[PDB]
Amino acid sequence: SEKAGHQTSAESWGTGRAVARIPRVSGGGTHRAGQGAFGNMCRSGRMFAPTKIWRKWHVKINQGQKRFATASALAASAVAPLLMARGHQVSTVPEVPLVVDSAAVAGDAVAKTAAAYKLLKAIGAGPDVEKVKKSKKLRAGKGKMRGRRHRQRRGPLIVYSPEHDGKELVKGFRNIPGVETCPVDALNLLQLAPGGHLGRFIVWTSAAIKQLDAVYESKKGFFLPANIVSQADLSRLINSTEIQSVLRAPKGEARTKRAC
Amino acid sequence: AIKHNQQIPNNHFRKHWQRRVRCHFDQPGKKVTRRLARRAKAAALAPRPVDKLRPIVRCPTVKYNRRTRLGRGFTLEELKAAGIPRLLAPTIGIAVDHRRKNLSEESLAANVQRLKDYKARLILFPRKSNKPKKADTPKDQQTAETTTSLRTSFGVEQPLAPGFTEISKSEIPAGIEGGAYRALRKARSDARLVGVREKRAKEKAEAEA
Amino acid sequence: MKVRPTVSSSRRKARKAHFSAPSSVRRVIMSAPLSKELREKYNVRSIPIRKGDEVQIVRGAHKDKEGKVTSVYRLKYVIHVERVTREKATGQTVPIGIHPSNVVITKLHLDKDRENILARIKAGREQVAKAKGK
RNA sequence: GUUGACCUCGGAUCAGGUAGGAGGACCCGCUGAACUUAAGCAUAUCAAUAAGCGGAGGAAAAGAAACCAACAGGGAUUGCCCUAGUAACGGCGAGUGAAGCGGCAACAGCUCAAAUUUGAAAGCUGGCUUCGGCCCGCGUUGUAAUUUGGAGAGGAUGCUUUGGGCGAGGCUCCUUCUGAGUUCCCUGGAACGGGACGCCACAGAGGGUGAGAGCCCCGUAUAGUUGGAAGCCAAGCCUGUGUAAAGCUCCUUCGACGAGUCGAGUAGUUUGGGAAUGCUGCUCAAAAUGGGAGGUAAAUUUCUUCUAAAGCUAAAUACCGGCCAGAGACCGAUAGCGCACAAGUAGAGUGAUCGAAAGAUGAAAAGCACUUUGAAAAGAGGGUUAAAUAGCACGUGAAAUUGUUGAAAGGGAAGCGCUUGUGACCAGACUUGCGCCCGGCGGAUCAUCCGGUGUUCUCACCGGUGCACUCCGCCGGGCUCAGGCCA
RNA sequence: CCGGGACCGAGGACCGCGCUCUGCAAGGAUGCUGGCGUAAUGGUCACCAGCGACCCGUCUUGAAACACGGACCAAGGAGUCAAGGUUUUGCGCGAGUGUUUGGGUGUAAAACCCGCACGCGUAAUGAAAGUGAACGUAGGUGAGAGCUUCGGCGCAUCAUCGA
RNA sequence: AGACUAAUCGAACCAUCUAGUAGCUGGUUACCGCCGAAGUUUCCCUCAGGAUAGCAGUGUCGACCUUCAGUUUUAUGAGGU
RNA sequence: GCGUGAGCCCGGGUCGAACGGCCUCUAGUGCAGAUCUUGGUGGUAGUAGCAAAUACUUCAAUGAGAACUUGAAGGACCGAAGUGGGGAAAGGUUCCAUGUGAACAGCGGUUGGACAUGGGUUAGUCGAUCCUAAGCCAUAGGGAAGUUCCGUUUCAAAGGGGC
RNA sequence: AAACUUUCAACAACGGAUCUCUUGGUUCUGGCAUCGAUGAAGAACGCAGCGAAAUGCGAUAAGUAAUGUGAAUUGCAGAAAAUCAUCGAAUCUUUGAACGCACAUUGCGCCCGCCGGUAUUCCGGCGGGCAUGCCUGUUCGAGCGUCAU
Ligand SMILES: [Mg+2]
Ligand SMILES: [Mg+2]
Ligand SMILES: [Mg+2]
Ligand SMILES: [Mg+2]
Ligand SMILES: [Mg+2]
Ligand SMILES: [Mg+2]
Ligand SMILES: [Mg+2]
Ligand SMILES: [Mg+2]
Ligand SMILES: [Mg+2]
Ligand SMILES: [Mg+2]
Ligand SMILES: [Mg+2]
Ligand SMILES: [Mg+2]
Ligand SMILES: [Mg+2]
Ligand SMILES: [Mg+2]
Ligand SMILES: [Mg+2]
Ligand SMILES: [Mg+2]
Ligand SMILES: [Mg+2]
Ligand SMILES: [Mg+2]
Ligand SMILES: [Mg+2]
Ligand SMILES: [Mg+2]
Ligand SMILES: [Mg+2]
Ligand SMILES: [Mg+2]
Ligand SMILES: [Mg+2]
Ligand SMILES: [Mg+2]
Ligand SMILES: [Mg+2]
Ligand SMILES: [Mg+2]
Ligand SMILES: [Mg+2]
Ligand SMILES: [Mg+2]
Ligand SMILES: [Mg+2]
Ligand SMILES: [Mg+2]
Ligand SMILES: [Mg+2]
Ligand SMILES: [Mg+2]
Ligand SMILES: [Mg+2]
Ligand SMILES: [Mg+2]
Ligand SMILES: [Mg+2]
Ligand SMILES: [Mg+2]
Ligand SMILES: [Mg+2]
Ligand SMILES: [Mg+2]
Ligand SMILES: [Mg+2]
Ligand SMILES: [Mg+2]
Ligand SMILES: [Mg+2]
Ligand SMILES: [Mg+2]
Ligand SMILES: [Mg+2]
Ligand SMILES: [Mg+2]
Ligand SMILES: [Mg+2]
Ligand SMILES: [Mg+2]
Ligand SMILES: [Mg+2]
Ligand SMILES: [Mg+2]
Ligand SMILES: [Mg+2]
Ligand SMILES: [Mg+2]
Ligand SMILES: [Mg+2]
Ligand SMILES: [Mg+2]
Ligand SMILES: [Mg+2]
Ligand SMILES: [Mg+2]
Ligand SMILES: [Mg+2]
Ligand SMILES: [Mg+2]
Ligand SMILES: [Mg+2]
Ligand SMILES: [Mg+2]
Ligand SMILES: [Mg+2]
Ligand SMILES: [Mg+2]
Ligand SMILES: [Mg+2]
Ligand SMILES: [Mg+2]
Ligand SMILES: [Mg+2]
Ligand SMILES: [Mg+2]
Ligand SMILES: [Mg+2]
Ligand SMILES: [Mg+2]
Ligand SMILES: [Mg+2]
Ligand SMILES: [Mg+2]
Ligand SMILES: [Mg+2]
Ligand SMILES: [Mg+2]
Ligand SMILES: [Mg+2]
Ligand SMILES: [Mg+2]
Ligand SMILES: [Mg+2]
Ligand SMILES: [Mg+2]
Ligand SMILES: [Mg+2]
Ligand SMILES: [Mg+2]
Ligand SMILES: [Mg+2]
Ligand SMILES: [Mg+2]
Ligand SMILES: [Mg+2]
Ligand SMILES: [Mg+2]
Ligand SMILES: [Mg+2]
Ligand SMILES: [Mg+2]
Ligand SMILES: [Mg+2]
Ligand SMILES: [Mg+2]
Ligand SMILES: [Mg+2]
Ligand SMILES: [Mg+2]
Ligand SMILES: [Mg+2]
Ligand SMILES: [Mg+2]
Ligand SMILES: [Mg+2]
Ligand SMILES: [Mg+2]
Ligand SMILES: [Mg+2]
Ligand SMILES: [Mg+2]
Ligand SMILES: [Mg+2]
Ligand SMILES: [Mg+2]
Ligand SMILES: [Mg+2]
Ligand SMILES: [Mg+2]
Ligand SMILES: [Mg+2]
Ligand SMILES: [Mg+2]
Ligand SMILES: [Mg+2]
Ligand SMILES: [Mg+2]
Ligand SMILES: [Mg+2]
Ligand SMILES: [Mg+2]
Ligand SMILES: [Mg+2]
Ligand SMILES: [Mg+2]
Ligand SMILES: [Mg+2]
Ligand SMILES: [Mg+2]
Ligand SMILES: [Mg+2]
Ligand SMILES: [Mg+2]
Ligand SMILES: [Mg+2]
Ligand SMILES: [Mg+2]
Ligand SMILES: [Mg+2]
Ligand SMILES: [Mg+2]
Ligand SMILES: [Mg+2]
Ligand SMILES: [Mg+2]
Ligand SMILES: [Mg+2]
Ligand SMILES: [Mg+2]
Repeated sequence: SEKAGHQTSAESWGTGRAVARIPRVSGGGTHRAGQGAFGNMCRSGRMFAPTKIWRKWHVKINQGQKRFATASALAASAVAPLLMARGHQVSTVPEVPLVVDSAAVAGDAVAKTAAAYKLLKAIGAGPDVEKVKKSKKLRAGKGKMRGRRHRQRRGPLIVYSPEHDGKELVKGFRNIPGVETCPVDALNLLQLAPGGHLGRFIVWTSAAIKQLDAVYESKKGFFLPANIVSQADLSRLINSTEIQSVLRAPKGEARTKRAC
Repeated sequence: AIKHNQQIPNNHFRKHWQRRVRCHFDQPGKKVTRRLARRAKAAALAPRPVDKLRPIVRCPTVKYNRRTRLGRGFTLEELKAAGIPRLLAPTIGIAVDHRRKNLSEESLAANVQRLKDYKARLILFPRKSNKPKKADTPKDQQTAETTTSLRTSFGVEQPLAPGFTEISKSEIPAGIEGGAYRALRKARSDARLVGVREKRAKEKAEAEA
Repeated sequence: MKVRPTVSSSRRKARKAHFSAPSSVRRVIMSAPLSKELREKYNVRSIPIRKGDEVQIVRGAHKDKEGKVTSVYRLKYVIHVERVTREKATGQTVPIGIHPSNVVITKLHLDKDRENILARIKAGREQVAKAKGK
């Protein structure tokens, strides 16, 4: 509150009364009289530098950088080691860029949670869904008083084409814990890299996979970035003939014997 | 107290600025409210477009002289030339501006053609369905794909003139005789010296008597 | 997950409403399930408990005890069951407060009002089932 | 001559009405500081702010140009972005500081004075009235119709225009109704915990229930539905009718347009407004293509742009003051509002005013019957509870400080560092593990071969074979190797 | 050249210098033996003993000060936030760059998408009217990393003479 | 008598402006590692304070160029203690 | 037990419902001081002290308990400008009866202006009420932006008697 | 050697820190526009079977009517719903802008009507009225201000 700690008429007593020069509540007949009133070190006083609403709560991010981050997260989602390192259960997933026929989700095919659950189990997201189900815990903080009562892991993210698949699949997948859906044309970085960690497990539909290229071609002012390296296999580069044939002979070994 | 090589500070915070800080945490909520109001007014104007027809207008100053935009309303002369009565124009979605004038045939003709296209595309339902008049759409061409946004369907087609154009050689115009730079210098000098030359000429003319 | 703007998921508000609800709202709050036989008979799952109902306790230290509801202390959100009692130091017998959600109704006190209730619930449930089965 | 008019001015507890106060977060005005900054201080700044006064609403205010401009011209008001920390102001110091254009949100236009209805005050308040009208009064010192500069008035001219009633159907509103375990086992006082087996999910938001409950209960999702009131919109229908009124196309002519007002001087204040931006006081005091403005004072000559001195008007904008509602990377009883509680309370002051402290037994009072000692408070037994060292001085229960018990030291402080000693009390390490021979027991693969799969394509696995001078394991004996502490 | 004593044993296959060369005292300790295998070693605490040891914080040239504050304990308690500026990090795009005033859209304060204008930059200079940037392969000289066909080509940058 | 004006008088009390300003006093909260000062110059109504240069840290970059030096030697000037 | 250290981990006891590690994000994030704030608690310390107003004593009753309860007796003081009997202001139930654990009566307490439960204030003649005083507030008017100021009979058409 | 002081430990005190909790704050966002002479806000005094306060209410007083729900309230007692929700009908003490004049007084008046005491006049009981500024209208008036007979 703007007026917290200031709703008093306290004045300092000055020196010469053997008390500190802090402002003191005037009057009598109550415990409050004669007590320090205004400083940050005083009980019932004003906090130091009271928090203001005009703090910079939001962060402006370049749209180009947002689109790079989204593209990088999408690329990381296609790497199986990254999914496991992010904690997804993908040992039974048939293929890392997991694509399910849009005929299995289109219209009212998975409009019911039972049907959606059966489809996820069939395609191999069942272990991840069960991991989310079993991970539910009570929060350790004071967020229990503030509405964040339970914590749980993230599950598969279902990406679909709303133009071709409809939106009944959203209702079908809504109630399964840890499973969230996103239209292919509105991909969210907060979901593609939860907590800033890359490798979200994604279940695509065939229509969404078909539409992804057009989605990225329709972005005005953005082109997919060119990497600063061409070959990421450092072992291949270093142990290729082109490099190894011009090196000088090694001047030592991994271990050096002690001479003196 | 400056201490190094600093730009001289001039932050106007010597009043009690905190008393008048305007944050904007209500930006998304206000956008939602605006969208709701737009939807409600569009529903109220059920078959009509949500806006009025506006004329093409040239921005005033020597800056922005090159660009056109939408104006407030059509002039009385433009309405008369298009054949739309003054009292009938605002009741069929046409904005009327009584204080704008048509100083140029180009603007007059452009706005008249705009009004004529709008009138050609207008579908006028009868006041009473059971007795349509001769000025209303006769119930057969009353079904068509309509537009609800005149600002988009009747926008400024090209605010600026085309910046690129190709002409064949030997059609290249001959330059100003003394050159463009000299011509500008001469025009400037004449504008500067118009008054002095005038007074000198009249003085020399009257010197005889 | 809640969607409707009129619904609030505030723990503080929910607790305040529950613990300051008026008597008529506390009546609905203190509902109890019907037995399997009554549920099959009436096509009704739960009903607000009433004095004179016959219940069986299915939770707590007094499980399997049956008896008639002798009082519905809304102010304390409890019911009193016949012969489900305790002894003070003086040996005087006092009833033990049982939450209605910890009991099942084995026999209902039925009068037209208590029944218009059951008919409304049955008709609503049957209609909802039919509409979902369309 | 008196009465009778009308002109002013009065009476009445005459008939009917209206205003005050509250609220004042936001809004419209008036009035109006100083602290402060200038490293002093007076102009300046704080600030056209605080305090004081008057007046409204859900918004207020502003508002349809006596505008901006100088362009190829824009076109009521308001607000956001930008213009722009710019033009400018300023002991030209400190510091201050707009506007036009441009993009957007929202868009809405209008009515009076100034004219003769003059072939008919055609207008209005009040009372009575069957509803047709009547009467009084207001009003000609002007109430209606027409007209508002975008014009209009007057004429031509031929076209064109209009009033009422339903109304399916839809959107609202109130109301009835909503899926699934309390199945088995263990812990527990109590499962809402763990394990097993199931179910619902457009509902796995939230809360309660004796501990972390989608399926025990309230609720939660979804469009539906039961009954009802009738609030809105509305496709389309039904039906009057041109005396009257209304628009357009042309036109000689006419074409009313706001005065102690504009403007000027001076004074004060204010502004970025600078030979004077607005406002106000005083003095002077207009005109009719006149007048204002065109950011340098003046005369002269042009040009541009509007048309003051009368008035109304949604929206986009401010505001959490009031009434509701939803939320949070907020605080968590010295925090968060002064107030989580009979808090603006108790209490203080003559008064204006000042103004606290203070949440938690337990799932359930089951809040300790009874015996005994005591004058009593209480104690000791006993009882309740999962628990009483949870007993209304009640969850947990720190430190300061204190009592008892045990150990120790102490010839005018104590504490502390390095280093032994004594006494007390302790953590580790070890109590084996590797191999190799000689016996016993058990088993079936141990090599090889055949077939089938996999895979890193030559390396394995699985079956069939093997079948005891193999292989594996467990005991018993001997030997080897290493392995603790101090020397 | 012979003795007597003390402290220490870092490293962990070979590799090397070498010598008195079947080996060695030569690029860092091994061999043999004994007692015990537990409070024995060792740690902790209390006390005695030898030596040492002024009360902290602060201002100050100088504090143990006869300088000030501090009886004790628990909890609270002091470089924050916003705007503007600057330099240096890390990013994206790059002669451009900046979506989020606004609009569209949404699983609804999120995320996603859109563009006109505008800001900054792309040109300076003068008070202003105004004018406004190639003689050269965008110059010559000396350096200059790196390349080089080994003759010079010469980045950044510095000094210098010019346009 | 600068006396008295509610224990308050060389200008009462209450609330607010107000968290008034202070070149002045006091305080300013975990650890380790590396580097490491100044009380001097010029200007200031400057003398208990600032700016300015110096001393210090950090971050770099350049070919870290074959140069640099609180030093000696040699050769050659100046000085008035 | 680990770490140079801030600290981290474990054993035992108490206790009763939530909590932690890792990588990022975030801040109202680390106390011995500020004559710091609030609260609590010490030594001093069973210490200073409880000494103005002449003063108490005997027997009995009551009671667990009697110097400060009561009865009787004695001895004393106030000595009619009283320590007497009634009032004004002010207080508000302190008045009366009954009962009484704790707290208060700076010792005690059976007693009390304390605590608890019940009662108690009767007016034509006593006061208020009526009158006017100093004075205050209206009105008519006049000022003031206004809250309001003056005005009290003043530049006012301001009433009461009968048939 | 005790006592005393100090140190260390266990238990017991004192005190209320720590942990956990939260029908409370704080901040943001969304919807809405509704006080009063038809007497508001605020104040006082009263009202329950057993209440001091808080909450609610006004002599119809912990509330009445009406509608909805459908069996309680609860500390005890009592009885045949409810300390329920909703809320369109009422009641609404003394006050307060506060209005007969006053008020530091439960003070002092006047008018109309009714009912009693022999009563138009006095007394008593009851009910309804009596403020100011201003507007419109009504009626009664004033003025050689003025017009005709
Ligand atoms: Mg506080
Ligand atoms: Mg200030
Ligand atoms: Mg009247
Ligand atoms: Mg009146
Ligand atoms: Mg008012
Ligand atoms: Mg100053
Ligand atoms: Mg100063
Ligand atoms: Mg001064
Ligand atoms: Mg000012
Ligand atoms: Mg004010
Ligand atoms: Mg509005
Ligand atoms: Mg208005
Ligand atoms: Mg006009
Ligand atoms: Mg114009
Ligand atoms: Mg405009
Ligand atoms: Mg000026
Ligand atoms: Mg200013
Ligand atoms: Mg614009
Ligand atoms: Mg009438
Ligand atoms: Mg349900
Ligand atoms: Mg059990
Ligand atoms: Mg629970
Ligand atoms: Mg279980
Ligand atoms: Mg639950
Ligand atoms: Mg005019
Ligand atoms: Mg004037
Ligand atoms: Mg002027
Ligand atoms: Mg003037
Ligand atoms: Mg002046
Ligand atoms: Mg002024
Ligand atoms: Mg002026
Ligand atoms: Mg000019
Ligand atoms: Mg006007
Ligand atoms: Mg006007
Ligand atoms: Mg207006
Ligand atoms: Mg508090
Ligand atoms: Mg406390
Ligand atoms: Mg407080
Ligand atoms: Mg008081
Ligand atoms: Mg407690
Ligand atoms: Mg026990
Ligand atoms: Mg305990
Ligand atoms: Mg306990
Ligand atoms: Mg406790
Ligand atoms: Mg202690
Ligand atoms: Mg010593
Ligand atoms: Mg030792
Ligand atoms: Mg085999
Ligand atoms: Mg030892
Ligand atoms: Mg020692
Ligand atoms: Mg010494
Ligand atoms: Mg000194
Ligand atoms: Mg010192
Ligand atoms: Mg000394
Ligand atoms: Mg000193
Ligand atoms: Mg000092
Ligand atoms: Mg001291
Ligand atoms: Mg705390
Ligand atoms: Mg602390
Ligand atoms: Mg910054
Ligand atoms: Mg640009
Ligand atoms: Mg220029
Ligand atoms: Mg080179
Ligand atoms: Mg004197
Ligand atoms: Mg006083
Ligand atoms: Mg005095
Ligand atoms: Mg004074
Ligand atoms: Mg004061
Ligand atoms: Mg050093
Ligand atoms: Mg000077
Ligand atoms: Mg000093
Ligand atoms: Mg000499
Ligand atoms: Mg000399
Ligand atoms: Mg518990
Ligand atoms: Mg802090
Ligand atoms: Mg402390
Ligand atoms: Mg310190
Ligand atoms: Mg203290
Ligand atoms: Mg003390
Ligand atoms: Mg003594
Ligand atoms: Mg004494
Ligand atoms: Mg004595
Ligand atoms: Mg005495
Ligand atoms: Mg006795
Ligand atoms: Mg005595
Ligand atoms: Mg005497
Ligand atoms: Mg005597
Ligand atoms: Mg006398
Ligand atoms: Mg007496
Ligand atoms: Mg007396
Ligand atoms: Mg008196
Ligand atoms: Mg008495
Ligand atoms: Mg007694
Ligand atoms: Mg005593
Ligand atoms: Mg006593
Ligand atoms: Mg007593
Ligand atoms: Mg007694
Ligand atoms: Mg008493
Ligand atoms: Mg008398
Ligand atoms: Mg009287
Ligand atoms: Mg009188
Ligand atoms: Mg007066
Ligand atoms: Mg007056
Ligand atoms: Mg020690
Ligand atoms: Mg305690
Ligand atoms: Mg806590
Ligand atoms: Mg009333
Ligand atoms: Mg009255
Ligand atoms: Mg009245
Ligand atoms: Mg009196
Ligand atoms: Mg009388
Ligand atoms: Mg009579
Ligand atoms: Mg009478
Ligand atoms: Mg009366
Ligand atoms: Mg009358
Ligand atoms: Mg007369």
